[PDB]
Amino acid sequence: HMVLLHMKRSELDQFLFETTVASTVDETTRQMAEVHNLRHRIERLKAEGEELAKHGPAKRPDQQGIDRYQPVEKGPNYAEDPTGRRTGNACDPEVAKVLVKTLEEAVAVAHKDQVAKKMPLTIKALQEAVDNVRGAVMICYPMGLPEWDPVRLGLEGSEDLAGTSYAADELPADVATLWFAGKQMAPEKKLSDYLGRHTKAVVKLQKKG
Amino acid sequence: HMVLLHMKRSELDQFLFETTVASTVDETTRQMAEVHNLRHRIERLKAEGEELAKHGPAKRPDQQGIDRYQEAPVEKGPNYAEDPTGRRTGNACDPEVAKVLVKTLEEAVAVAHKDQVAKKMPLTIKALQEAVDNVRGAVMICYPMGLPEWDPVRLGLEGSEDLAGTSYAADELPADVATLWFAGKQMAPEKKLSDYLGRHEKAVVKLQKK
Amino acid sequence: HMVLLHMKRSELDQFLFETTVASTVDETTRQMAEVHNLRHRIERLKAEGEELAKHGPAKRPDQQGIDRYQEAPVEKGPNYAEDPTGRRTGNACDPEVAKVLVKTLEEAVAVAHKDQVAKKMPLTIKALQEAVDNVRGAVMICYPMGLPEWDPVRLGLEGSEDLAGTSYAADELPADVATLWFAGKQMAPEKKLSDYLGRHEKTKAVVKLQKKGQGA
Amino acid sequence: GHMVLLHMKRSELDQFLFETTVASTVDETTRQMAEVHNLRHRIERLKAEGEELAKHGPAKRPDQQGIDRYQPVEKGPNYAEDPTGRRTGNACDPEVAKVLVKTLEEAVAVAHKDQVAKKMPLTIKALQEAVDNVRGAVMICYPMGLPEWDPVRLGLEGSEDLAGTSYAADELPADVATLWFAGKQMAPEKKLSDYLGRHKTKAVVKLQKK
Repeated sequence: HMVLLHMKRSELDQFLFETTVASTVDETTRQMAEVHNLRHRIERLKAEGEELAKHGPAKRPDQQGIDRYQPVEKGPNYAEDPTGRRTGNACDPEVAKVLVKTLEEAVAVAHKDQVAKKMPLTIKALQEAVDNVRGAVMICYPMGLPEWDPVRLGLEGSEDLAGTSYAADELPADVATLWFAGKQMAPEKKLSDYLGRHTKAVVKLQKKG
Repeated sequence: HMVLLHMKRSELDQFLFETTVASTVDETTRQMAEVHNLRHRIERLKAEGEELAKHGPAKRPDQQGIDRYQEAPVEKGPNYAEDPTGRRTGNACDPEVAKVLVKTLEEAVAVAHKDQVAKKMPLTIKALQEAVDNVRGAVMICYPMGLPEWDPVRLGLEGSEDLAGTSYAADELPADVATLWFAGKQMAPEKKLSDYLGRHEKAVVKLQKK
Repeated sequence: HMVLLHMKRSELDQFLFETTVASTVDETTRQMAEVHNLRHRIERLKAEGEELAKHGPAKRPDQQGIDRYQEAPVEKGPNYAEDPTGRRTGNACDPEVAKVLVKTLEEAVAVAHKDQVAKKMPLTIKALQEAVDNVRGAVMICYPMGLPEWDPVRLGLEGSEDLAGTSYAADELPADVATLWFAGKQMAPEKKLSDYLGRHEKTKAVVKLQKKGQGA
Repeated sequence: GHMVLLHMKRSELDQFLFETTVASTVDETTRQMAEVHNLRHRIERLKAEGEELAKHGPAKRPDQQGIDRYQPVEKGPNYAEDPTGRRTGNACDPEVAKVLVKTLEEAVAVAHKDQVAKKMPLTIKALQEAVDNVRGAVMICYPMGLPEWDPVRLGLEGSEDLAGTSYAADELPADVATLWFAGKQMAPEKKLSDYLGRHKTKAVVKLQKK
C-alpha cells in the first residue's frame, strides 16, 4: 500500500510525504526534492514579497543605493527603501494587504507546523500556493515585475542561489539523494526493499556534493 | 463566508470552531455545546481509563473497599494490582495490552486539548466522537468481556454519566439550556451569527447555561 | 442480549433495527417510528432537492406560475433555468457546486434505502439524522443566503413538513399513535420485547409498524 | 486554478469522466487516470467472480479444477455444484450471500460507463472505497477467508495476472500509459492547459500504452 515518509533535516527543515511503498527510491527522491525546493522558495518569497509590498519593484542589482543620496521619480505611494534595493514606488496599500495575505497563506501551507498537524505535502499544493502569490503580484503590479526582481525569480523558480546562504538549501533533482537510518538508499531499489510492506519512517534528503 | 469562533471559558476550557457566518445562533450554540461536552467527557475518560488500565473494572458503587481489608478472599487474576482507593477490583489486563488503552486516551486528550487553539486547529463533533470511539476500541481489546454497567469508563464512552450533585455538573451544558455570549452580552438564538459579526470580518465567544 | 428486528411494511417500506430485547415495546416503537419517518423524509427530500438543484428556491405557494407567462418581472441570474412546473424561481446555484448537493441527496437515499436490509445493515436514528445534516450542509453551500420559509427542502430538513391532506399522510407514523405488531398481534406497549420474542433467539423477528386504529 | 472535465473514451463500454485542475501536468493526469482505469476493470472482474463466489463458494486450486460429478466431494450445508467446476460448491448461506451480491452491484454501479451519461466524474478514492466495501462483504460471508488463488481475493488485493488473458489489453501500467487528445499524443512534461486552454472546459481524451 502507502507509506508516510517524514523528511527531517532539522527542526525547521522537515515535512511529511505519502507515496507508494512500491515506488523507486529514484522517483521518490525527485518528488520530495521538488517539494523541498518549493518550501524554501516559499520562505524566500515571503521575505522578498513583503519588501515588494512596502517598496515596489527591485532596482537592478548593479544599480542599488539609498534614494536620498542620489533625481527620483516618486509615485503616489512612494516609500523610500532604507536598504536601497527597491525603487520605493510601491502599489496602493489596499491591494498590498492582499499580497501580504497570500504570502502568509503560502508559508502556512509549507510550514514545519504541518508535520505536527499530520498533513503530508504535495507538489501540487505547494505549486498552487505559489500560483496564488503570482496572482496577487499581478493585481498590485499589473505591469509585471522586472526580470531581475527576486519575487519574479521566486515565482518562476529561476533564482540563482550561488554565493548565498541559501545554496545549501537547494537540492537539484540530479544530485538529490535519500537516506534512511544513516545509509543511502540506492535509487534503483524500491522503498519496500528498505522498509517492508507493513508506519511512519524518518528519512533525510541530501545532495551528493 | 466562514467565521472562526474562539469559545473561551478559561485558559484550559477553550476551543476553536468553524462554521458559516450565516448559521443561526441556536444551531451554533447546540453544535458547540456538543463539542464542549465531549471535551469534558474526554478529560474524565482519561482519568478513569488510566484507573481502568492499572486496576481493571470498577466495583459496584455500593461495594467499594480496599481488597486487603475485606473479610472475603479477593479472586486475584494474573495481572492483579490492588487498587489503593478500593474502587476497582484489581484485575487489570496485561500491562502490554494496557499500553494500547493508555495511548488512545492520550490521543483523545490531545485532540481536545486547549493546546489546539495555539495550533489554530478547530475542533469538530466528529473528530471528538471519533477519538472516543478509539478509546472504546481499545477498551474492547483490553477487556473483551466488556465492562460492568456502572463502570465510569463505560458510562463516559456511552454519554450516560450522571453528574448531578458533583463538581462536574457545572462543566456540562445540555443543548436545551446552553447559551452563547459575545462581548459580554447574550446573543439571541433567533438571529444569525452575521447579525453580530458582520458578513466578512475571528470572534471570542463564551458558552454558558441559563 | 440483543434482538435484530425486521420492520417490514412492504417491499419498499422496510428496514432493520437492533436493540436490547429487555427494552419496552413502547420505547422501541417510538424509536422505530422516528427511523421510519426519517426514511420517508429522505425520500421526499430527494425529489424536492433535485428540483432545488435544477431550479433554485421555491416560489411562495400563492405566487406560482411558469416564468414565461408570469406578467411580473423575473430576475434571471447567471444560472437561470426556467422551471417547467413554475414552482421554483429558476435561479439555481452554479452547476458545479450543484453536484455536491445532488451527491449528498443520493447518499441520504442510500443510507435509508430498502437495500440496507439485504446488506444486513440496521438503521439508527443518528445515522439517518446525520445524512439529513449533510444534505443541509450541501444546501447551504449552494444557497448561502438560505432557503425561504416555505421551501419544501427547508421544511424537510427541519422535519416541519405538513403532510395533512397529501398522499404522504399514510406514510407518517407520529410517535404518540405508533403501534408495533408481531406475528399478526399488537404488542402491548407496557411489556418488554422479550415477553414476545424470548430472552435469546438466534432468529430475527419480523415486526410491523402501524398506527392506532388499524388491523393487520 | 481552473478546472477541466476530461472524458476518457476507449470504447462505448470502456469510458469514464475525470476532473482535475487544467494547470496539472499531462504526466500526473495520465498517471491518476490510469489508476482509475485499472480500478474500473478490477471491479468488473470482481463482479463476475464475486457472483460465482456468492453462488458456489471458494475457488478450487487452478490445477485441481473439474466438475464435481466427474470424480467423492465434501458437500457442506449450502452445497451448490458449480457447473463450470471452478469453485468447490460449498457456498455460504444464500441470504448472507445477498450482502456480497448487493455490494458488488453497488461497486459496479460506481464505476459503470453509465456514469458518463449521468455527468459523474470518477475518483480513485470512491473506486477504492467500493473495493473496500466488497472486501467487507466478502469477509462477512467467508470469515475463514479465501484461498490465495481465489480470483476474488486477488481482485481485492490487486495481485491478479492478466498476462495471457482476455484482460491483458485492459491493463495500463502507469509507467507505460500515454494520453491522447484530438488524435495525437500529449507530451507528459507539458500542462493540460497547453493543449486545452487556460479557460470551465471539456475535452475527450484517450488512454493508450506505449
